[PDB]
Amino acid sequence: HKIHFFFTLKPEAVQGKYGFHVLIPGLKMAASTKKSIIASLQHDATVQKILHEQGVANPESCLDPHSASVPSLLYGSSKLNHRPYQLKTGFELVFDSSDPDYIPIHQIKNIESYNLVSELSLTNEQGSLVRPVYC
Amino acid sequence: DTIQLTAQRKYLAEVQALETLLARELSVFLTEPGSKKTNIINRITGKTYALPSTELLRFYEHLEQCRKQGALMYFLERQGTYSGLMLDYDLKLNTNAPSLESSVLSRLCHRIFVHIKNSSVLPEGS
Repeated sequence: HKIHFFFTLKPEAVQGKYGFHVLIPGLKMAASTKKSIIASLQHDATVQKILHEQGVANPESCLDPHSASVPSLLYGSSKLNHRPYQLKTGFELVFDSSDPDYIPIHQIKNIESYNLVSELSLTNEQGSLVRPVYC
Repeated sequence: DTIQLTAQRKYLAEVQALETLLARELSVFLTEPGSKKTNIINRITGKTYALPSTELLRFYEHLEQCRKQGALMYFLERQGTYSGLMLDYDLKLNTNAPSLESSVLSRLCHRIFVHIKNSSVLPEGS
């Protein structure tokens, strides 16, 4: 199967408060499964120590648990007097459950020539690049 | 074959520079056959040399200059106990006609690294 990752980044940190988003439209799982995933990531020491040198005061409390429930804003949209997040880059991963030997993490080429709103939609199923991986 | 050697030798400036360097500067580094100082083998002239690094760089630069024009050469090298790793795979095609896709090469490269890890001791670190 093919699993795509996208990294949308805030245009600028305001009052020393930065944020970035990870969009995985390919995966399709229940709400409780997403809650389980995000609960397991909350106490992950790897990401936290990665962010320790990133000027992150509390890397532990950075992941909002409500992400699996609160409705998400479409790409390009934003909040009142807020600037939309900008897609810094998009990664693509190939996973073979038959025999995992190494995940080939590479970068998606020509991401700009694509209907980014259509591709990055969580409920979309007709994405030219994003494909439905039914879990 | 010697007519080809004459053609490239006389009718290509890069090969002229290469042979002039070999004959004039690098001859003082010649080695008698079987000597452990031998690092380069010229399978045409049958001569072995002992070049230090400082002229090794210029030799490699000249050799690459010849290669960029497609110049014909058979310059070999003698590898000792401690050197890089080399692999040869003389495949036997059942048919007279392979693709060798890049992803396939990635798979084989990863498998090679796995075998290296299992069958050797690698330095610690990044």
